[PDB]
Amino acid sequence: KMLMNLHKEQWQSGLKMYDYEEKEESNLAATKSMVKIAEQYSKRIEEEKELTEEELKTRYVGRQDPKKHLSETADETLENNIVSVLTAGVNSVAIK
Amino acid sequence: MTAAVTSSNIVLETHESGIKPYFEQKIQETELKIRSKTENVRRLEAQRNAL
Amino acid sequence: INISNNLQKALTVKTNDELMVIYISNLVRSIIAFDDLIENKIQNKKIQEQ
Amino acid sequence: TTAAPLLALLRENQDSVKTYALESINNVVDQLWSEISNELPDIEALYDDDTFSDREMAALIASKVYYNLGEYESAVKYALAAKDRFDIDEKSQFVETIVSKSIEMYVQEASKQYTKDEQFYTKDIIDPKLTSIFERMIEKCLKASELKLALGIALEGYRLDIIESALKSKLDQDSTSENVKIINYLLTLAITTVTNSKFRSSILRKSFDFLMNMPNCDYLTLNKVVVNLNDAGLALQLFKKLKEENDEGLSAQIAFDLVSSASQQLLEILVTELTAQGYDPALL
Amino acid sequence: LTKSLSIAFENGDYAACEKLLPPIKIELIKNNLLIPDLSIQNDIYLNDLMITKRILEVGALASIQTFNFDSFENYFNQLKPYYFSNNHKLSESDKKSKLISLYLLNLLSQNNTTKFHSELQYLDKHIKNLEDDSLLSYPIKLDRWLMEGSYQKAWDLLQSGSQNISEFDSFTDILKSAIRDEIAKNTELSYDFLPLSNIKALLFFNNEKETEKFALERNWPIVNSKVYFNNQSKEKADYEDEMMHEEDQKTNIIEKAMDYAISIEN
Amino acid sequence: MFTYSQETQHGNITRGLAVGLALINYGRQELADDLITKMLASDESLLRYGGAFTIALAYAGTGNNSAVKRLLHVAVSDSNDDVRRAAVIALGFVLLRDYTTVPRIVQLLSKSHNAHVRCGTAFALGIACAGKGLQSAIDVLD
Amino acid sequence: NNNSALSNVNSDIYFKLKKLEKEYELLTLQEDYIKDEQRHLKRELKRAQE
Amino acid sequence: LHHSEKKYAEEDQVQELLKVLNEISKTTLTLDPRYIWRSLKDLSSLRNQELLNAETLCFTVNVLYPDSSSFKKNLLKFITSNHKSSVPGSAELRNSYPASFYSVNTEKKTIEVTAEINCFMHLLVQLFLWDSKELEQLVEFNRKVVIPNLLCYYNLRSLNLINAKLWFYIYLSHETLARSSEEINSDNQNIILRSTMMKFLKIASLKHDNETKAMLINLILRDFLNNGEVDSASDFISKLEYPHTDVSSSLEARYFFYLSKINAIQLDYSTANEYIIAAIRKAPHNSKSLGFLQQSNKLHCCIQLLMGDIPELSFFHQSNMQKSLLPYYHLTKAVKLGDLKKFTSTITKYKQLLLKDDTYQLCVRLRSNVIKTGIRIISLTYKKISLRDICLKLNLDSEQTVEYMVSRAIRDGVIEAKINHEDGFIETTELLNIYDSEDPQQVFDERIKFANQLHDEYLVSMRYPEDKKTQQNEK
Repeated sequence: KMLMNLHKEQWQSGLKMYDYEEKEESNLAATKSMVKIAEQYSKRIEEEKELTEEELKTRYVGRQDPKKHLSETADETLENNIVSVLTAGVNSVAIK
Repeated sequence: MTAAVTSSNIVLETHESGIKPYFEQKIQETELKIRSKTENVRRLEAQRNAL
Repeated sequence: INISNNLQKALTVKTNDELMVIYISNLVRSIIAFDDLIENKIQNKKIQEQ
Repeated sequence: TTAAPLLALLRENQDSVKTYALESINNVVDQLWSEISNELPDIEALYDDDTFSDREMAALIASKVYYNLGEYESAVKYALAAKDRFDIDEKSQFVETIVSKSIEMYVQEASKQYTKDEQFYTKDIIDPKLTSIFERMIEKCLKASELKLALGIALEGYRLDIIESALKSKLDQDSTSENVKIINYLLTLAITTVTNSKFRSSILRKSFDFLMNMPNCDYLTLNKVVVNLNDAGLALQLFKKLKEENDEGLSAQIAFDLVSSASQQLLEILVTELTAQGYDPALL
Repeated sequence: LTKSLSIAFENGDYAACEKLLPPIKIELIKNNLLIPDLSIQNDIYLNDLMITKRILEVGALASIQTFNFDSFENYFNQLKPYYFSNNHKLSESDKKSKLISLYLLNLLSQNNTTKFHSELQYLDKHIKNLEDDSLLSYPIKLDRWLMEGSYQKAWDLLQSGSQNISEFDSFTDILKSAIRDEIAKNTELSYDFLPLSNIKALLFFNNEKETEKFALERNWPIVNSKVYFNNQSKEKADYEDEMMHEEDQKTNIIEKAMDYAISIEN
Repeated sequence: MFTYSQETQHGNITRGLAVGLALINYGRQELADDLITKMLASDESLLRYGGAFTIALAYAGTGNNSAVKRLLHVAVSDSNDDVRRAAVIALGFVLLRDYTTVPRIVQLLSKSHNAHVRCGTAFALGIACAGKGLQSAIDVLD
Repeated sequence: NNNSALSNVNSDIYFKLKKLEKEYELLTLQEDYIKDEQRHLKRELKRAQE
Repeated sequence: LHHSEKKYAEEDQVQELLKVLNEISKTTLTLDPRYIWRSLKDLSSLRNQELLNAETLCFTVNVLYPDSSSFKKNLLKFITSNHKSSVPGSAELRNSYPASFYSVNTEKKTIEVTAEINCFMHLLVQLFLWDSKELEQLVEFNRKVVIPNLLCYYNLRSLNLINAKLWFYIYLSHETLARSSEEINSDNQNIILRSTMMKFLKIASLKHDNETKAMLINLILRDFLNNGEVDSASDFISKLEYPHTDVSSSLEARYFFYLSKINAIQLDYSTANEYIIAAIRKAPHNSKSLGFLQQSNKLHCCIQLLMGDIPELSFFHQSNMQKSLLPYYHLTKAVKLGDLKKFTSTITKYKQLLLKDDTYQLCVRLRSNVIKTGIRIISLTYKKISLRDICLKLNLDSEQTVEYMVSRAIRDGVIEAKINHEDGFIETTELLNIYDSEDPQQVFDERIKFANQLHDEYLVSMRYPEDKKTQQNEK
């Protein structure tokens, strides 16, 4: 219990809101990123009608696979913003 | 064996048929439950093995 | 919540790619299965032949 | 074509009119069921009143329409309000719809009450009308001459009494082999299905008694009861039957299965006991 | 006898026919038994069709001409759906034209427009090229005007229907009250305040006593001869907030995010 | 024995009692529920080791859903190697008579990235299909 | 030809198949277990990357 | 002659018979056996017309008939009797079948396979009737035989699947006869037919077969609406018993079309429009779907016009179905331009057209919408406008007239205004500011919820072929 616990300033972090310049900035960055590697994704699923799994990964990519990289980033920012609205709506009702 | 041109066991099967649907009904509910349950069990296992 | 709405839809796209890749996979397993059933005849015939 | 003329009669007052109006609906109650579902509260009111000889009818219309809607739960109350005219359903593949749910309901309800108090068959906790509809399905299974059905349904709903009447009628030694086989099915069944401790116990001790009554039976099947419930008194009892035969080799065979199978602490009791009744030392 | 209801209409006291409706109903059961009630048909039951047809229709019009409430509403409710589907192939009557006319006016008096249009489609089949509109225009025009919002027109139309009076008057009263009520629902959202003089005109009152009473039932105060829609509109608004429906229906914002999270985790 | 397992400071002794307690509750079903609860709830790895086998012998040759779920739940949730291994071994005693379905249930734990868990997979299948055979297990065990 | 045996079915429902309906609840229990296992291995992914 | 065509045709029927036999004897996988049987029917209807028509009697004698040969001969006489090289000993064998076994097993007596021979016999019958276009006696004959037989079985799910497709045809011939000939007999047996369908539908609840339930629902909903009673149909659907397990592209498209037609005429056009959009959507787009699409379009325009919202000109223009949608195009233009007199002319000129298709009743309520649409344009174009100017624009008499019309129209909320008879002008109330309301969170929440619905629908669907496919043999 001694190691895991981080005082009464542990719960404190979980009701704090942040500058919205950095939040709006976080959103745009991720958004823009998924346009760019999603042109890579377009190339990939235009083709992929040809046999040999390894050959697909050299030619149209499958090493640092575009579908995979997009999906992780999309999920990450989606989870943040579910939090950002939850933590905000909590404070609005809770404190007032 | 059995026929309508021989013995049906002298129309026992008619009576039987009348008390058949309660017996069957619960097995048809269970049939539909198996089709779903199965699919979910292997769906999760694919997903489990991949992570 | 507009940014989230779009992000949830952008994952349906990822899923939709998978569905098609599995319905393609299933299609190949079908072809494989037929090819074996033909091939048992050829091996049955080879024993009578020789 | 439309049953709306017949609906019109329901809402109109005069008993002699209503008398006609229920009988009209009842002809086409099985055959029409979405032209008449709007006046179900008028109909329920007639059943609720007891100035009618037509209470039984009124409740029957209500039930037939309600299962078709999906409301098997509502329907069944009205079943046992009608109180007759389910004789047909039984002999009808076509409808046995209102029967299905009554039997189902009985199994859920009665299992709740067995734990509380074993008896509920002659007490008022389960109604006598709920009970009598259950026992009607037992009468149909013995008509159809398949006994594995009636032994199963009774075990579901936690009935000791049905088991006792069902096995008594099979017993007449019409075949020696078939009495026993029937008994072995109940045994396998009870082991697996029944998770209520008391009930599984009751039926297993009961099977030892039934098997033992016959003078020609396997004693290997009698031995299975012994080991499962694990009672020394049962084992004493079995060899006392073969004390009367005076057949040592018989006894020797039974013992070999039993000494292998049975718990050692149980068995230690058993010998001491058989020494006290006096016995031949070879069995011991 | 079964002739005694019929001869009651021809004495011109329809109150007497009404009083003979329970005592003959009991006898009419024997005659309803004769006829299969359009389950089967045969030429046997064509002869019985004439016996049933005449009894039902003379009591149907009778009920109406007796302007007491029970006599109008209940007994006609019974007789009405009966007669047009007792008769062969969905109705061949001599009075068929008049009775469908009454059918539709009665829907309107109960105040369900939903019921009118549902029926209109069922009638439509048996008038398609075979009656169309002859006297059966009257109720379709009344409904059309209330939908179009020509409440001026609807009023004149009910009134000129008593220039060919025979029991049109029993349907005219219910629908005069009805017309006033429909306007009161539209004119909530069309004014914040409007004068006494302007409302009077709208709801077709001839005198002050009629005007002020309808205003009070709707909780609209009259001050210096001005009637205020602000009182009902505010009043209704508070009674909605008082009631519980509105946490989930609106959806609480905190709860929205909880649903977002747990779909991904599932 | 239960108290003495807290008192001891030597883990062999703790293990020996915790196992020794399962053997007393041999076949005792839902009257051994009290012990299981107290035993898995205590913080020692040794108690959890043997309390898995308390489940296994209390509800042997009967497929109870409580017994089965609890053995599975601890195998995933309790990250230590003893506790992980024990609970997989313990399943085939419960489902001794339902030996056919076991290959499917520990199919997922055969494939596991945790070595310990796979060790226990292998014993459970041995015990389960020992006297009444079954092809599926022989294949899993290869 | 004609006819079959209607007692053959009625017998199997109470006997064998009742045991098997119960067996299908034990595979349903498996489903709940691997619902947590599948989430647990998502938590373990986080830890292997860190 | 005789021997030539019938023998040739028979070769295909034997091959067909086994396709049904092999799937059901090994127990169905539900959706997959079903589909095959549909492909099978495309072939059979062609073959029945071709190569005489006694190809079936020739067959009936070949297979074990219990009494099926009697009913066949009667069908045959009507289209000219043939019966040579369809007698025993020149068309009979009881060998070459595993469907009827060998002779020795028939003789000794064995289990029923005569059920599936019968169902399949009844297929050829239902087929025969449609292909020739036989009317009158044959409609009664076929129906009365077939249905008692389907209930002399043990109501098996294997046999329910196959015979469910027989119900469509039973229903087609009844309506055709009723439309051709106006007669008391046809009215009389329609009451028997509703009754029968409900009877089967109960049976198929018990036995839980989803196809038998989907087909029986659609036929009887169609029947109630043809005789025009709304109420029976509405009461039936709100018991919520439609299946979704075994259902098809056509089958679900059909349901929705019934749902449209009921809710529109019940004066709720939002709820009606929800269904019709779904109906076009499920359905394929072919020259064989032409009928279904054609009628869907006709209903769609009017449901939309009733709202007071207008369909676009490109709809009609780029239609290959545009010369039947020509009264409907004029409906669009007439409502929009608000002119009373164009409307009057349109539904009088095109009265036969509108009345044939049954859409004339919804065109009556579109009379109201002429005014309503014209007052709407005026609310958009002018914010403050005198009562007087409005009366000239739509050609109305009094100040009073416009004021009754407008108030009712904003009870519905179509126009979006408020009357000021304190100063004698109408004020438009649409003032937007909807991103400054609290409503937008709520608008996104429904979309998010639809995306979750596809996420579930993807995961559950994907694994369902895959269990079977990993079990399937492979090298």
